[PDB]
Amino acid sequence: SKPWNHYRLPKTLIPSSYNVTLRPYLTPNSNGLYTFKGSSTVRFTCKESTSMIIIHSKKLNYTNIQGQRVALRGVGGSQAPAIDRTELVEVTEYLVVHLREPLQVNSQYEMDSKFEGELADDLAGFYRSEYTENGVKKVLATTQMQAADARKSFPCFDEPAMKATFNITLIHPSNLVALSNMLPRGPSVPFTEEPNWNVTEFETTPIMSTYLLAYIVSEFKNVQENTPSNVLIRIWARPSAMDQGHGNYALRVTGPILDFFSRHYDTPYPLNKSDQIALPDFNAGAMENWGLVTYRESALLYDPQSSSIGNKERVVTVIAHELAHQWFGNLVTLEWWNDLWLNEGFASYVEYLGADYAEPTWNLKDLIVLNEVYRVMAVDALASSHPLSSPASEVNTPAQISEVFDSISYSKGASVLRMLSSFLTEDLFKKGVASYLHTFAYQNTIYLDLWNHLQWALGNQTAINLPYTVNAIMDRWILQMGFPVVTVDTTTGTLSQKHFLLDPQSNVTRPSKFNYLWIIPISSVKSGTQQAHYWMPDNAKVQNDLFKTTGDEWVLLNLNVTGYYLVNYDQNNWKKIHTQLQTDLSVIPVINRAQVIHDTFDLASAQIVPVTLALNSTLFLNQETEYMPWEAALSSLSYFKLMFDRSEVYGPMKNYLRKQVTPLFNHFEKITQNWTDHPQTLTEQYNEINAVSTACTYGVPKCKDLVSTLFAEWRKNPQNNPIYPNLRSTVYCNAIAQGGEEEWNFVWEQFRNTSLVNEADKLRSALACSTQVWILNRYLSYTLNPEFIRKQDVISTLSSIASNVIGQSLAWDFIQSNWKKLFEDYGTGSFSFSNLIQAVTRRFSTEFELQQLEQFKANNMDTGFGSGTRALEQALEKTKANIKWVKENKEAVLQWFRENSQGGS
Amino acid sequence: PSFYTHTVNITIDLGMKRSGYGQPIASTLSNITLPMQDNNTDVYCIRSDQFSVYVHSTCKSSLWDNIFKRNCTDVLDATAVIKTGTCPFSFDKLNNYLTFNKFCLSLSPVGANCKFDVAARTRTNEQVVRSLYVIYEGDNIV
Ligand SMILES: *[C@@H]1O[C@H](CO[C@@H]2O[C@@H](C)[C@@H](O)[C@@H](O)[C@@H]2O)[C@@H](O[C@@H]2O[C@H](CO)[C@@H](O[C@@H]3O[C@H](CO)[C@@H](O)[C@H](O)[C@@H]3O)[C@H](O)[C@H]2NC(C)=O)[C@H](O)[C@H]1NC(C)=O
Ligand SMILES: *[C@@H]1O[C@H](CO)[C@@H](O[C@@H]2O[C@H](CO)[C@@H](O[C@@H]3O[C@H](CO)[C@@H](O)[C@H](O)[C@@H]3O)[C@H](O)[C@H]2NC(C)=O)[C@H](O)[C@H]1NC(C)=O
Ligand SMILES: *[C@@H]1O[C@H](CO)[C@@H](O[C@@H]2O[C@H](CO)[C@@H](O)[C@H](O)[C@H]2NC(C)=O)[C@H](O)[C@H]1NC(C)=O
Ligand SMILES: *[C@@H]1O[C@H](CO)[C@@H](O[C@@H]2O[C@H](CO)[C@@H](O)[C@H](O)[C@H]2NC(C)=O)[C@H](O)[C@H]1NC(C)=O
Ligand SMILES: *[C@@H]1O[C@H](CO)[C@@H](O[C@@H]2O[C@H](CO)[C@@H](O)[C@H](O)[C@H]2NC(C)=O)[C@H](O)[C@H]1NC(C)=O
Ligand SMILES: *[C@@H]1O[C@H](CO)[C@@H](O)[C@H](O)[C@H]1NC(C)=O
Repeated sequence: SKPWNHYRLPKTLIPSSYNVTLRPYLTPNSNGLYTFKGSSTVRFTCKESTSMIIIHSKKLNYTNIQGQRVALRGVGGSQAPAIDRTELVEVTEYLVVHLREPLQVNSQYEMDSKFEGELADDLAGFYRSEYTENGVKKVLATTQMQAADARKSFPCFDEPAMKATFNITLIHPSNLVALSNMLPRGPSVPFTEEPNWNVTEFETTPIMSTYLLAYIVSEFKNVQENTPSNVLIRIWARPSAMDQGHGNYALRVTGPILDFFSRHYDTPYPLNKSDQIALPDFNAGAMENWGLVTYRESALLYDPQSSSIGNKERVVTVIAHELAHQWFGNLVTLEWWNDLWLNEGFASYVEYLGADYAEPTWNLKDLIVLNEVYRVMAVDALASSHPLSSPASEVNTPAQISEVFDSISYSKGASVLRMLSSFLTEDLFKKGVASYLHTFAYQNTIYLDLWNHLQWALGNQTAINLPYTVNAIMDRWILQMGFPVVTVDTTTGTLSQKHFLLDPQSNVTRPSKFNYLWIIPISSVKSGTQQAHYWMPDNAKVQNDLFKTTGDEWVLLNLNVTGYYLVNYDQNNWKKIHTQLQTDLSVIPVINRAQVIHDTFDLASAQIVPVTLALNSTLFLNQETEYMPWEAALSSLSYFKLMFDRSEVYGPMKNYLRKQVTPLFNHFEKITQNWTDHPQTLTEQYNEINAVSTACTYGVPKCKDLVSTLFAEWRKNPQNNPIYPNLRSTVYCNAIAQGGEEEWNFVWEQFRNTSLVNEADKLRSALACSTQVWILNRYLSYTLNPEFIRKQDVISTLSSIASNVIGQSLAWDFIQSNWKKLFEDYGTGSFSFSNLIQAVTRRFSTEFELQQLEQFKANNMDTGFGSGTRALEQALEKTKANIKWVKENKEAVLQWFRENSQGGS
Repeated sequence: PSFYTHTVNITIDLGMKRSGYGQPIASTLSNITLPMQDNNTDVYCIRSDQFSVYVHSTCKSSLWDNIFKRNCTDVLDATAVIKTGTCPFSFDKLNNYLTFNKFCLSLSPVGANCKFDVAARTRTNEQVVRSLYVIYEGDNIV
């Protein structure tokens, strides 16, 4: 077809430089349509002369400079012929400039074309960001340049492959201040076009993709900061926020991380300016653009007074991920959007190391298994999950580019990176990355080049030897989704590997050459003694003597869960391991202890191991005080709680749990000096929250006393908050459940009053906890009215009401009755309608409950469920599965769980 | 008991953060103020042979934050008294002075023979906020 019809820009047009002059209107017009009108010169060389030139410009009408829309000026040797017409293909939304005259090969033609565009707040292209400060809406020009968005803002040859040096002249209102990837070449000119218009020249950027280039005109206040390396950092934030000083912590955090990254990369940051922008609302929440990084305000700014330790962790991690991106995938250009999963994965793993550098005390590396590996363990286990590798051919449309960004791409990528580092022993991996960065700087690149460099570093050093090539080991993991389960029999030493699907019965349509047989790195401990590393071949069954044990000795595998795989043991070994755990948990490493609880429960869901064995794993928790094993157990027990909350099994279950929880609660009370000396370490702080919440939920009279005292303290002098931020949520919810109407009212008043989004969110969750039926119904009615609850907030409120057990029935009825009004508002525009359907049916385990769902679906079928339609099918399937469990195994599980709980009481 | 010389007295800033069980508890980082002895603030070895050693307590309260600006209130209000099990003598800051040749108030455990122990006194419980290490004995000084 036509070259313009093709998504890809033709290679022949290569942009040497772009001079962009643009004037956004931040003043509403007579029409009221804010308009960006500017003239931009395209300085480019044609590798093959082409009469028709294709520019990626989206939805831009073209103003005519004098006689023609495009005026071309060529200076000296460079020669440019004025182009007769500008046309935009509807199918591809690309500007095509049609010139009758044949082009001159490899000559510079500068094409200055005036264009008119409309600034619309779609968070794409040239868009307007609005923030209310002191009751006044403020208009700021913003550019989203990711993928197709760059074209909308300005004509550009937009491709990761196409790289240009960008000189920007920005005409903007004088009060507002312009920003661009590069430092300003020239100061803003007050009266050059008009006194109102301020024109700021900007330096030519280092060659980069147009998507990387961004320009922002904002009213944000600035406090300039310069590093010893001379990179200028700092933040763009609203003036009241600057007075608050919330961004100061982020500024403090950025500098060491940049230096650390530079040492690992072995390359200094090319740009002398990196700007962090606190966008009031940013849908992405972070920007990967070189030089200019824009983040949502919540991610960028941390308030010491009202924000939790989890928030502090969020700020440090997000900054690190973006800083890593500047060196990786930007300096060494990413070849195409298809390689994004590698870039994101590399950045996330690197971000954890950077965060650890920033905060030495926190063991972020320990947290990685729970945060990334465990989170994608669930998604990978489902048979429907996509393979990690993404082909260049596959990614063509802008929607396809959006598809590459996904949780699996970042999280699984980080896990594979950790495994890769372990086989390469870190130093070789670091050397390979550094060499790759220097060799390929400013060149579009693929993962294979990086892999070759790591392999070369391994080749240089003979101290560490890999049986298989780095590329080969990596390929097995990247090409196919999922993880294997390795089963070892102690008596013979035999090892067996097979794919893990959480669902007992599932079909995996996707086919791989490896067929889920993977080379596995095995680290083993026998009876507390480390054994030499064994590299498992990609074969189903192998026999190794080291694994074989006799009598008392027991064997352990996957130390520290470096490998992406599940592990199983023979029943006698399982018993021995369990016995060892009761006598001493010290021999087992902490990550491994968490692994055994998590693994047994996962295996129990698939029915590989009996339900009782999973319960046996919970038995040693009485001794355990560490955060990671406890966290894994609590997450697993949530399914049990939902299924048995209304059943008779709940009473025995509560007693067993109370017994396991009490030593931990007591130990924590003793370490924290009765809850005031909150632990400094992040993992320890997280466990402090876990102990309080679990204790209150099941029995534990002491917990109730603490919650009551804390809430009473809050009610007196409500404006200042006595409660610790980490513990604020638990106290609020519990108090409302114990409390009457008066408690609910006090919280409601606070929810409306609070300016902070975070505080308002905490209050909103607490309101749902109330026991009385009438109170819950009044709350459900409040949501429909706009003044009481904002539209975005409404979906969240409904989800919390469903969570309360008394509230579940009421919420379900309200949802059926008021479906049409909600559907019009949120089914359209995809405002978490699917999430709302998912919140309901969480606790549904009975046949009668299923019947109600079917009726609602038929009744409201004509109205439609908007975005929620797919979720409705999913919710029904989940409910069916819980009842199905009762039909095959849960009826036994219900009896057994009762018996086990009774015995352990 | 005799003081050859009686001519600065330490003040223990007291940090009290409520337990949440309603029990007043002493907190870490309570600051015993040690005056500069010549060059060094942390260790004061009195030039005077004997010491007045008066104790002053300033109650400060924290909701949860490090800042101790909030004033001590109700149960949280506390006073600090120094009595030491570790030193052979009970040493409850008595006018009676026991032995000593060189008395120092090191903030460092290393190099110090015994530690004076200062305990916040609250109605619910007595909690030892800090151990003031003392390089501890001679006939010459009483
Ligand atoms: C941390 O908190 C524990 C537990 O305190 C518990 O919750 C509080 C709200 C109070 O209601 C406590 O009574 C409750 O147990 C404290 O341990 C507890 O200390 C109290 C005070 O000494 C003990 O009460 C005594 O009980 C004996 C019975 O033999 C009576 O003779 C006394 O008159 C007095 O009432 C209580 O037994 C004890 N509880 C436990 C679990 O042993 C603990 O003191 C506290 N730690 C700190 C740092 O203050
Ligand atoms: C005894 O003295 C110590 C100092 O040796 C006091 O600890 C310090 O308390 C101040 C006031 O809270 C802390 O300042 C804080 O800084 C953080 C940022 O780092 C800021 O977010 C807070 O708002 C506050 O400005 C200071 O960091 C802290 N220092 C230490 C060592 O942690 C202690 O509070 C004093 N105790 C008494 C009894 O007064
Ligand atoms: C030692 O590691 C270096 C780092 O990659 C390797 O040097 C590369 O050599 C290849 C050719 O084999 C070139 O394509 C790269 O440009 C080189 N990188 C640079 C700039 O150092 C070298 O091959 C390794 N030596 C061994 C024995 O494998
Ligand atoms: C598994 O992870 C643990 C926990 O991080 C590692 O223990 C650390 O070991 C390093 C040096 O090896 C020490 O500097 C840290 O103090 C240890 N951390 C803690 C909190 O114990 C352990 O080395 C890892 N084991 C394996 C098999 O690599
Ligand atoms: C979970 O642990 C229980 C006991 O804690 C196991 O029950 C024991 O089973 C062994 C052999 O299977 C018997 O010799 C013991 O007499 C049993 N003990 C009691 C008190 O019943 C149970 O088998 C474990 N679960 C699994 C599936 O291994
Ligand atoms: C404590 O009281 C003093 C003296 O009135 C006052 O200056 C200070 O603001 C109070 N601290 C707080 C925040 O309660």
